[PDB]
Amino acid sequence: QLLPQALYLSNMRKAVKIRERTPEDIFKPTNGIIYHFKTMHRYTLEMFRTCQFCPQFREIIHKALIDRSVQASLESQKKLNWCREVRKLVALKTNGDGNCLMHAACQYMWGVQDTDLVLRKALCSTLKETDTRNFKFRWQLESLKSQEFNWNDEWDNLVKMASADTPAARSGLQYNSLEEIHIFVLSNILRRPIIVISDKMLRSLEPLKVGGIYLPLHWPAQECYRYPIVLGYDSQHFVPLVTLKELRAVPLVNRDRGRFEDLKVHFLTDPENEMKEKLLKEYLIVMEIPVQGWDHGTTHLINAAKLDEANLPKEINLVDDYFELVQHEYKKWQEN
Repeated sequence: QLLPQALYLSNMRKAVKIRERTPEDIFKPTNGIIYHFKTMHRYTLEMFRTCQFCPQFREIIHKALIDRSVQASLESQKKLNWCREVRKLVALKTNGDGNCLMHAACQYMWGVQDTDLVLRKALCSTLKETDTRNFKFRWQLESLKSQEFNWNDEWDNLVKMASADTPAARSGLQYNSLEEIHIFVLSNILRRPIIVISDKMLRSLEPLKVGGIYLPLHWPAQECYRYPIVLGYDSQHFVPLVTLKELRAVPLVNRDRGRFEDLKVHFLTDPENEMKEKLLKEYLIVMEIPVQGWDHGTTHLINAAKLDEANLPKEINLVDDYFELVQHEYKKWQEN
């Protein structure tokens, strides 16, 4: 098996080009507003035609690049790829070092991970230097709409969890674990919605609300990028759920307990709950679709958010270089 375990490996010279172009494409004003990207936040990756090759060989391409443990688990619980009316989303392999939130979000749109930690360091130097009043208010809203048990002190704790350097090594892990309020900020910095596709099946073992839409609510509307970053969270792990290149969209509903349930939208005040439908479309490109309903025979109508088109130029797109790699390796596959 001569196929690399990841995408960015295929051309590490291009991967490094990307890494180098990443903090360059980050805009930095200094007047109390959060940091963000210039152009690269608009990028988006899309996995390639894997069904074009022979099945003896598709396995080789799959097992290397796709997180079969998480793709299975999400699929197996009617949360991944459940809608026959829409294209398939595949989970890519991220380094699960407690910075895999970022490894995924960068993977979703560059092909590289957060290996130089520009994003992690972005998040870390955001919380600190910029005004974070809006962000705290939201966080201490979800927080006492849950738990019930000192919230003033727990904030400075969340930012040092977002430390650039190694914390107390959890399981010998590299970096400290991230959570819901972190995903909100990263949406804002990227000025781009994030949709997490979370595990719902935890029944036997001796209770999180991570999944859902994360919107750039610190930032105003359609001026932002209104095409989602889609991520999968299964165990303790983030994978980019990258679409490919039906029409492309992600469902805004959940097939659970025999009902179409809306996806949670995070950190929302009472006024924004009434805008919630109108808060999307402004921030996504919502479009109704006759999905097959609860069998018997009733096309049930629900909404979904169309995804973005693969727009990385071959100057900074890695998948295209992988694709060449698998082609030549298949060309030998047909020699013998």
